[PDB]
Amino acid sequence: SETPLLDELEKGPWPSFVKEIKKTAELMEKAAAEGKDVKMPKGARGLLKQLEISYKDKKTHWKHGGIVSVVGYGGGVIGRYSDLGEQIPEVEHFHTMRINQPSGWFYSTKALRGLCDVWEKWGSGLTNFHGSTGDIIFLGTRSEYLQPCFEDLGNLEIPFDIGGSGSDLRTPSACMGPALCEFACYDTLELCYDLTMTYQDELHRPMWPYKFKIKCAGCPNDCVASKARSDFAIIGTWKDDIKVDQEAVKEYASWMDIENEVVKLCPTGAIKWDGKELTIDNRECVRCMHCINKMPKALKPGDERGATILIGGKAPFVEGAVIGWVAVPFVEVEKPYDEIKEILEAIWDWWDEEGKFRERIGELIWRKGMREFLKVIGREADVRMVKAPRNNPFMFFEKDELKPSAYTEELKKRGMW
Amino acid sequence: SETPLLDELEKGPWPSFVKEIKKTAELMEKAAAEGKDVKMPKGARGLLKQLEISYKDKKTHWKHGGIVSVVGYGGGVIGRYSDLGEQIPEVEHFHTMRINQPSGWFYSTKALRGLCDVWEKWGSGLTNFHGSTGDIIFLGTRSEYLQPCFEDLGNLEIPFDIGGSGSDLRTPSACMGPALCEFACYDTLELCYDLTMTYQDELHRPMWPYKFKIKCAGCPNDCVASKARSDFAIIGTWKDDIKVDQEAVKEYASWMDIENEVVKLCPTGAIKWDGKELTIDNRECVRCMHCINKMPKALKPGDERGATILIGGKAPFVEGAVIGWVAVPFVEVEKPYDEIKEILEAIWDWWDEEGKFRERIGELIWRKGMREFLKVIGREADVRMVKAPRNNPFMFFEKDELKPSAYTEELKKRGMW
Amino acid sequence: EGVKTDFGPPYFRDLLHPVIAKNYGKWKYHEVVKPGVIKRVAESGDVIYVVRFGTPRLLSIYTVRELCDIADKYSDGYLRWTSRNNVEFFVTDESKIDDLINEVQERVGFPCGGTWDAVKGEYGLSNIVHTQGWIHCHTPAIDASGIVKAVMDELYEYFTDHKLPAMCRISLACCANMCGAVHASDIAIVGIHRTPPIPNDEAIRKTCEIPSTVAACPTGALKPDMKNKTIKVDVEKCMYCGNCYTMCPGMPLFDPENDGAAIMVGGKLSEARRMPELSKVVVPWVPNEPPRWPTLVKYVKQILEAWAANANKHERLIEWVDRIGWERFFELTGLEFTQHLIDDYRITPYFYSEFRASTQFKW
Amino acid sequence: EGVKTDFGPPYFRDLLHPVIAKNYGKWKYHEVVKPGVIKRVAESGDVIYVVRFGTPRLLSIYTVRELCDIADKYSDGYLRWTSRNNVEFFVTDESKIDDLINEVQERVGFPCGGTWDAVKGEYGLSNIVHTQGWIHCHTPAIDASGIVKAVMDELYEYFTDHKLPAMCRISLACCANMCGAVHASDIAIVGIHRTPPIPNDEAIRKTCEIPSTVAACPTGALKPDMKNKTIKVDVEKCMYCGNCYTMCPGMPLFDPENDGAAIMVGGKLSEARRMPELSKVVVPWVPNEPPRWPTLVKYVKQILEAWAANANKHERLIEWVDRIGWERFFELTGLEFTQHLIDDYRITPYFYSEFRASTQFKW
Ligand code: SRM
Ligand code: SRM
Ligand code: SRM
Ligand code: SRM
Ligand code: SF4
Ligand code: SF4
Ligand code: SF4
Ligand code: SF4
Ligand code: SF4
Ligand code: SF4
Ligand code: SF4
Ligand code: SF4
Ligand SMILES: [C-]#N
Ligand SMILES: [C-]#N
Ligand SMILES: [C-]#N
Repeated sequence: SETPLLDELEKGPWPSFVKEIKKTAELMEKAAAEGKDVKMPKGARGLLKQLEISYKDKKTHWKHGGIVSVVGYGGGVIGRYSDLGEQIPEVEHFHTMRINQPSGWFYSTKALRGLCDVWEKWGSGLTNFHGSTGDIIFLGTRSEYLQPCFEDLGNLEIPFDIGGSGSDLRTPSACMGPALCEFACYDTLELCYDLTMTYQDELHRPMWPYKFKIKCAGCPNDCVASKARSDFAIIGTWKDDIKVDQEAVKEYASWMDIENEVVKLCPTGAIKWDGKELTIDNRECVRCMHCINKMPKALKPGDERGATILIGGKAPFVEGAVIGWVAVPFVEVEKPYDEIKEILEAIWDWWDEEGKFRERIGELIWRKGMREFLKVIGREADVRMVKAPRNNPFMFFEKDELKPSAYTEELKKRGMW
Repeated sequence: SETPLLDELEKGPWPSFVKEIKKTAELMEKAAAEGKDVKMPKGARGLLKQLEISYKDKKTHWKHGGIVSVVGYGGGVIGRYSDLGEQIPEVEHFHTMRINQPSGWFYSTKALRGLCDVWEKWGSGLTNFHGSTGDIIFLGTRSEYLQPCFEDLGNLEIPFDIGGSGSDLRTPSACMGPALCEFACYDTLELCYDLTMTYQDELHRPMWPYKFKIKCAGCPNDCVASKARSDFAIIGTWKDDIKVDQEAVKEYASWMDIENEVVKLCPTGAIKWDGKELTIDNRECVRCMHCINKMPKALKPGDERGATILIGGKAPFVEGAVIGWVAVPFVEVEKPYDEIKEILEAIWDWWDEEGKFRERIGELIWRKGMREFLKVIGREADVRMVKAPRNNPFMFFEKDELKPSAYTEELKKRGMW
Repeated sequence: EGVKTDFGPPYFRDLLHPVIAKNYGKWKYHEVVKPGVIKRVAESGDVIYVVRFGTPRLLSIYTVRELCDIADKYSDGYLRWTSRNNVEFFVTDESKIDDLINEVQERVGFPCGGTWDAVKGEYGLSNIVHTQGWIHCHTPAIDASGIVKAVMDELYEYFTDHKLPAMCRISLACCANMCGAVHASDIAIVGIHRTPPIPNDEAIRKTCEIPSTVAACPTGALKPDMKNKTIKVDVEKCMYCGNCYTMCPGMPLFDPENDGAAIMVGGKLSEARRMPELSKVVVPWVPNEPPRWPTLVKYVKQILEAWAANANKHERLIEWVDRIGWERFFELTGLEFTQHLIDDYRITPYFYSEFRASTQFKW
Repeated sequence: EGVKTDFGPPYFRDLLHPVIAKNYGKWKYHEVVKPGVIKRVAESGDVIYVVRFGTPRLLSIYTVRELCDIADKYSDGYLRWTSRNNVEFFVTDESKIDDLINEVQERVGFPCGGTWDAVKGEYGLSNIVHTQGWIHCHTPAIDASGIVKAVMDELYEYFTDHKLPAMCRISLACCANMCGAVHASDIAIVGIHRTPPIPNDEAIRKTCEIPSTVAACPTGALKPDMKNKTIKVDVEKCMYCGNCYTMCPGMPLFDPENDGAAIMVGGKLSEARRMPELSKVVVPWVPNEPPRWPTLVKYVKQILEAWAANANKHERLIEWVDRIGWERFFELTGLEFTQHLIDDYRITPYFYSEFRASTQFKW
């Protein structure tokens, strides 16, 4: 019994990853014994064994990796080395390839079979579907294989490029939006592709002070956790009236307790039902989506659609975890998305000039302040950016806001202006 | 007029501070003209003239003061010097003396006449009733008069001591409490008095990193604004059931909209009214006072009374304005108040040992952490101290909480333990 | 023998009205009879009337003596001040209440009022807590007394009657030190500077302890200049708080053209209905324009009238905003939101927002 | 020629099911049929059946190939993955639905479920988002995939049915880098250390950029020792965040015996009914106990079950807590409050608490 601690986790109703690992080693070895062109048939068992030692030791056995990648790109390959390199020769190198996903993780079978064939030949046969940011994760290969593998991907009939890693634009992602969802306020899949295509260089060749992530949600339910895990969350919204089919509300009202399950749950009391007539005061509505989620056969988003842009979303390091905040209350999402692109490009120009090494955009805005950030993107301050006005009087004033005075002339005279 | 700008503020219905200043000037000058023993008859007129020039220039005419005091004290008199000393010699030195008020600002006429007689002899005749901390302000005298003025104050039939200033315990203040108020949960005035007398030395002789202020409120209405303007806010509370006179509730119900003005306004929905019986779920009550405030003939605070201690209250500088936060959910308030005095003395010993120049207690607690603070006052962490548990995993652990290990042995071996 | 010291204030029990001393901690209920008049009923059956009047806080000793004559005539030689600097008399004979009111009004010109009544749900505007301004302080950006007077002349009717639907405190801080609960008022007027200090190197050398002057700056805009034994200011980091001049005479930053007041709103101290709250800037600046400050007084009235016209019974300004939102607040008050109002005071820790700054919690 | 680069992902439009392509951006309503099956009705009156299954996230290519066989047999050569790593099939014929479900179980061993229905108000438990752990990352405090295996074995029954009165997300991160949506999830498991780094001076000289390592420490616990040419760590300032080890191979802080997980609760992403919220720590530390992590699993279940028992329809954990308060949260979930849970992360600015971290505002 090679793997007594891991074996235990092949028991149970939930789909065993251990079984995924063991199924790969078995079928890779069986193939290389058949003369199949399999470069790393030992890799998957190599991993099985290393992870067991990890279970015993209750610690990782991966050490810091040297920087490695493909020719022409600086990101998308993450190097990883096993400190058990001698005992398990076939995991000394075991790098990750991040492979750019189709918007919304939509796939035809062809697409997948082609991915499967390349990785069988050059890799461990292990994958992640999908990585957190969105990319497909080809899990575990060697340095000499990175370049041949990528050339094969690029030569597939359905070709896949490498996703983003490092101080770059990471692979953007999007909820299903209009492919399947009736709540979609803009074509999330198209925007996500257009952005991916538009900034291929910013993605493939890291040049920035840190990483920068974009996610695209169809509506305020935010099905790709864009406000928590991207620096720039493009979330669908609308500006006009929720559309209401009154007899559809009636069919709902025959069996659903709308008073308790809908009216009382609306966070601003905008929505009313009297047994006859559903009324929404769209001036009080904050588009939380609840009533629409409740009654999708009867209630729809307004027709004046676009998105709100939340800025700053990130994990804790260094200055604290961030759910992004209102940067642009409303923006059109219309191909070729020049207004969005204009925003992104100005932030990047500014971030690259002013940012410290490993400063996230959210941390730059906290350091420099919103007046500077708003200037950069060419937008005015708006009450909707804050939950409350400042709780202290310590305001900066632009020098052009001051009344000319003997004092201001003294500042000018000394060059403190 | 010599005072055309200030003369404008003799018009209008609100009683005028300009008339107070001019009344003083006229009558001090007449007193002196009558041969009364008045040391500074021109003081109030000087102040008026200075202020008129200040109204014209839109700036103060006072500069940083000398350090001045009465013999035996280092606090309670604030030097103030005019930049117009040559044009207006009579305000060249114009210091204030803070005079400790009786608890809750209760006076007899004899007490007040003794104060007027002494200030008429030794200073300008202007006063403030009262300074924001609570003290009577004797507004404006000279260095040579401070000691003889204090000697007279101490020789009065009802004598008055100097209050605090500088880096000392300031004069404590108290709401009227049980002298007039049926909501009072402890004897605010008695506590206030006792603290003042217990810590006379701390008050008269500044020895600390900065100021420390105590205020005593009889219940959560906080009518002395303790939580915003004292470091140590002692706020009345109770632990048992709100007392309900059901018949009196029915009387209020005959005219008052209890449902809208009481039931609906309870922060926790603890109180219900069905037209015949008032019900308070006391496990849900958070003792906000609202229902009692609304129905004072029917509802009263419970019998198990004490105080909640709020720590940290202060104006902005340096690290931000503070409304005090929960340090002690409950402490009994019973003469000679040993439990309160124990907490105070522990805090002061720690703050004096660890505090930086001009660091307030709330700032120190921000710097050293709640854990250290709680250890100093010998209390355990309590969920009532927070609005929410921490939003990040960056927790300090005590070395005795760790499991013994090879690693902890390595830390010991190196003296990192 | 030596001069007496460390004797403390007179003991308050000796200065209480006999009826108050007798019924101390033994009250049944209070009842607000009319603006300025609260009836207090003791368990013994004693009844006392506490009659409240507005004062200009600064008093002539001659006023205090007039108030003494009055308290001897109507209040048995007893009186108190309140925590907002109103003055109260104690009347046992209800038929004398109106005689007292009229005599105070005639002799010293102080108005009866400053009260409110939660039971009926009708509120007076009480006195403005304020401080020294140009009368005595060396660090003010604005006057205190002149503004309080100009504001109360305009809102006087709200002091003498119970016209407001909820409690509204107005408070004034002549500089960012506050000296008061100004940071937690429904409407706060706060003196501010808008210009940086200009180091006076000679005065700094002679009189300023440099490392502590430097450590007083919240933004780190000050550095020591060791070469010249003085201090340098990075003007790009300074927000004109004034704290370096508190520390050091060689750091003045007053400009009479650019000093003025910010207007903040939405503070709350009491727990009733809703937790306490720090006030928030809604008007960045208004100039000093003595003696009447018309621009300042105009905005204070505009904000108070908008809240008063739209608030439900008991709904204080911050509670009104809880209901409607700041978007509608800015609209209904006719105020502009600008980037100045977006908070950037970096030093304050977020963890303070997670602490319970309130006595509200469950046992 | 060289080699094709800068070409990007294949185009999504070409990878859509024919019925999905046809009706793109033109749907009427969806309708949750039974757990795991969503009906989707086009405006064009076309009908489509989205059938969801759970995955281990980690997948053999041969499993992917087996899936592809399934996809060709039931789903016209198409499928997708969800933003939580479930896999989805597109059934045009409703009679072939249960067959697909039995064949997926039969071949690849994946469960049908992970769906919820706000309409009835009955929610399933969806897949747990997680990272690499000891499978691939060099900075994990915990495993990911094993703890996920563990938990979902306990709570399996919640995936395949709609057993919950609101949406509850479980998320895991193997270290404080918090590599998913862990920081805003209803229940979150975060790998933590409790021991400081022991500097390895050799490895620092050879392989570390001192100034950047030093500046990476959130608490300033690190100082260059230029003697010596290494880094010093003030242990009183260090809170075991691991960040310095991300920067430098010479700063490990791994103690197999003190490394473990914190449990945080009450994070929320959607706007529905209540603003988004960051997760809060409610259990400071539980140990690694491969293979099943009994204690961790116990506390998670304890918290889920306790909340499920008391929560109203749509009432998510943070909404529960908004209603009952933290005092009551701790009593009902049977957990201890300790000083560990009082926030002391100094660097985060208070002004963040005043920014709108939400799309909810009024026009
Ligand atoms: C591959 C992936 C884990 C997974 O299997 O899901 C991953 C794994 C790593 N992340 Fe990440 N992150 C992954 C998505 C995320 C996300 C979620 C997202 O992107 O949607 C976050 C939170 C959002 C954010 O960026 O803040 C995330 C936040 C981080 C953090 C902290 C960032 C911060 O500013 O606080 C670290 C630190 C760093 O970047 O230096 C990090 C860095 C790392 C490193 C490079 C480890 C390190 O210390 O250098 C990881 C390598 C593991 C390996 O060798 O395989 N990763 N990481 C995730 C990406 C797969 C993909 O490409 O699609
Ligand atoms: C006399 C005085 C205390 C003193 O020792 O001097 C006082 C006395 C009373 N307070 Fe107060 N409060 C006094 C300052 C305060 C202050 C402190 C301040 O403003 O600096 C506040 C905290 C302000 C805040 O919340 O921001 C204060 C917040 C209250 C509350 C809360 C009102 C609310 O709706 O939130 C009540 C309840 C009520 O309205 O009945 C109150 C109620 C009362 C009651 C009714 C209690 C009682 O049972 O007698 C007293 C009569 C007030 C009235 O006019 O209805 N007292 N009260 C204070 C007079 C100030 C003045 O001249 O106007
Ligand atoms: C006299 C009094 C104003 C008044 O007319 O009511 C007063 C007046 C001064 N205050 Fe104060 N403060 C007065 C109560 C307060 C209060 C409220 C309280 O005590 O209830 C506060 C807010 C609570 C607090 O202390 O934080 C207050 C917060 C300050 C601050 C800022 C402290 C901070 O941590 O931010 C300063 C700054 C300093 O201490 O150097 C200060 C400093 C000063 C100075 C000494 C001026 C300065 O910049 O160095 C004032 C003297 C003016 C003069 O010479 O006439 N004063 N000051 C108040 C005390 C009189 C009395 O004994 O009753
Ligand atoms: C399939 C998927 C989209 C995608 O893959 O691109 C999806 C799809 C839908 N989501 Fe979502 N959401 C998906 C991830 C999410 C996640 C993101 C996450 O968990 O990381 C959440 C945000 C989580 C949060 O708020 O913390 C999410 C928040 C919602 C809300 C939340 C309900 C609430 O009370 O807050 C709605 C409303 C609802 O319940 O109908 C929603 C509703 C929906 C609807 C019903 C919308 C529609 O009109 O079809 C979609 C059907 C799902 C269902 O089970 O009813 N979706 N949705 C997502 C993957 C789900 C999975 O279980 O594998
Ligand atoms: S975010 Fe909106 S559009 Fe996108 S899947 Fe979720 S609910 Fe549909
Ligand atoms: S969307 Fe939300 S806020 Fe708007 S009406 Fe519906 S429930 Fe209310
Ligand atoms: S704080 Fe409480 S006890 Fe004191 S006066 Fe106000 S209501 Fe009465
Ligand atoms: S005291 Fe406040 S919380 Fe308690 S029942 Fe009365 S209103 Fe509700
Ligand atoms: S608020 Fe400022 S100006 Fe007014 S007294 Fe206090 S320190 Fe002086
Ligand atoms: S005024 Fe304030 S911010 Fe400006 S330098 Fe002085 S202390 Fe610093
Ligand atoms: S969370 Fe930490 S351990 Fe997990 S993958 Fe990300 S960096 Fe590695
Ligand atoms: S572990 Fe974190 S806190 Fe400790 S030294 Fe390293 S970075 Fe600093
Ligand atoms: C990288 N995350
Ligand atoms: C305080 N004085
Ligand atoms: C403070 N004075």
